[PDB]
Amino acid sequence: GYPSGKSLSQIYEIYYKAIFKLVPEFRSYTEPFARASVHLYNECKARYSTGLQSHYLFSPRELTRLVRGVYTAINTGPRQTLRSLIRLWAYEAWRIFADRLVGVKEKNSFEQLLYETVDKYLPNQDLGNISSTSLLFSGLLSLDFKEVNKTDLVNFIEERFKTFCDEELEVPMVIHESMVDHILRIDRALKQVQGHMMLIGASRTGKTILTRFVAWLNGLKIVQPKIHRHSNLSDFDMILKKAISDCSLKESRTCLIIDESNILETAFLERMNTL
Amino acid sequence: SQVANNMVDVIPMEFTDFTIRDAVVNILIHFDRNFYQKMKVGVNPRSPGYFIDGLRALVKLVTAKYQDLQENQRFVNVGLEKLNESVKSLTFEKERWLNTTKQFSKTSQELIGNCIISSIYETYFGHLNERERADMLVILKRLLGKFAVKYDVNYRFIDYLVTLDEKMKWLECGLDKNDYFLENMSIVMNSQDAVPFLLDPSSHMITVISNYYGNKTVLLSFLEEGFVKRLENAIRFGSVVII
Amino acid sequence: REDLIKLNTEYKLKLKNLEKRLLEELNNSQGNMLENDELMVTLNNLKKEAMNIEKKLSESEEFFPQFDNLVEEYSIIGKHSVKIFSMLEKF
Repeated sequence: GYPSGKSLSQIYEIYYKAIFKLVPEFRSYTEPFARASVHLYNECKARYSTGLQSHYLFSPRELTRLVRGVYTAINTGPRQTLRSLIRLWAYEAWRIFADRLVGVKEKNSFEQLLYETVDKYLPNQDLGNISSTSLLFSGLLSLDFKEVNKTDLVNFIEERFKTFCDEELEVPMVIHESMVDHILRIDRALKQVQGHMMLIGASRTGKTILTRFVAWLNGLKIVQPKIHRHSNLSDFDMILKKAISDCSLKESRTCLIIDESNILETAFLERMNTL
Repeated sequence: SQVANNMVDVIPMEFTDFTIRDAVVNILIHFDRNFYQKMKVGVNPRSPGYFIDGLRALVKLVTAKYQDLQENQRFVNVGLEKLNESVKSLTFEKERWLNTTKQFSKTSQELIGNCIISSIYETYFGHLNERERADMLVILKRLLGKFAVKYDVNYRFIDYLVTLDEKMKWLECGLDKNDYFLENMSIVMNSQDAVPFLLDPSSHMITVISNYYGNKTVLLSFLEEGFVKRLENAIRFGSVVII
Repeated sequence: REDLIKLNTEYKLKLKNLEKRLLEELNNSQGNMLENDELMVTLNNLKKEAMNIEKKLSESEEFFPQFDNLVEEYSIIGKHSVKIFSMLEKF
């Protein structure tokens, strides 16, 4: 089974210990971070259960996700203040535990929880608005992964979307508060070694367009399976095989957008699993 | 609201009672919020779409109506200069025609809120029942009542967007007499920024649209073999297609 | 009921049809004899037509609230008939 909640606290201390070799000025902060991460985990697991939503399923893999998500930000970021690191930690905490959260009652519940945790383990008055909308971290504007300015980001997206609008398919849209937060979310996903993000967007939200965009910013070939009523598994197999052979033997760097419509049978989805 | 605002950024409008742009956007939100709340059942599967297309209908409809209001206002101003040149016994009644000139300001007051209803009919109503449409209309009218936009109290969607020449043309093909079936046909034709989905058990509609486009009418079905190619031929040379 | 909304739109289309007829002849028969007078006796007939609209708008404000008074009784009839059709449909 799972370990302790006190072994988990201890195990991730050693995880933070290793990554705080890169910020030696906060070597004394590894334990309350490890205790906070585990607290956040224990609480998310408790507050958001499979009784509300099926995908509400937490495990120490989240912890490992968070701890590594923290390192990668440090290893490629500006030399860090304590106010930086907790916000750096808080960003990952949001992306790991709360992106999956539906609706708003539960989403606000986590905002309060995150606040409750910092106050209990890392007591500072230097924190700001910890809501995801207010902490925006990016490597689009800086060479180092750093917290960016809301005004600086919106304008950067605006100049790049027109370009993407001109260079690629011509579709005009309104760039808005939700969309900036989401652009960074896809960006982090498409940056990590294994990058798999599934977007749950109703329809016309723009989820398919943003994906094409952020992929273009990251310099990814956007492959979209050309399926139809009279498409066989063999067709999809071919679409997949090529995209695989190009990725290794041509070093292509493709982004495969699969819509729910594209999965025509059981096997199609099984192929996606094996991948 | 962020999205609505940038879509109505273009400003045909003129001062009203109370902001004017701020009011319009707040109505549409409060209508979309009321539409899904009353009509749709099931827990939060569906979200904003009609809203975008409802705004896009309004922009296309206000532009079409304000340019036609200013066109009729120009037709009575050109007749004002021609009667003043002449001045005899009957012509001074014609000059009096400030009742119409006075009437224009009241007509322009309501055109923004009249376009609100027309756009809502085209977008939200297409698939609603006789009673389902009327009842939403009331909720829209009382929303138009809360906000300081003026609407026509004696308003009729048919007469407002259908022209008597077209209304005749439709029936000539063989559209049914009913008000419901008129509104439906108006919804299909009037707005074509989007492909229309016609649902009718009796494929009496598949002939109506065939009579209207005649030779140009090429009929297909998603089930036939040659569908894949026959559509590529239909698209290349401007053929009007029903699937 | 049918002619109320029919002649509302028809007379207004004929008011726009006669305004066009007046402007066509005023520009053609300004150098000719006083023909415009032959359309002005049709414009004298329009004094019934312009005010026919006023006659019909006045009786509309009397007809509409009576139409809405008659919807209620038929609603009472109407609501039972669907429940009956529903039942016969269900067989």
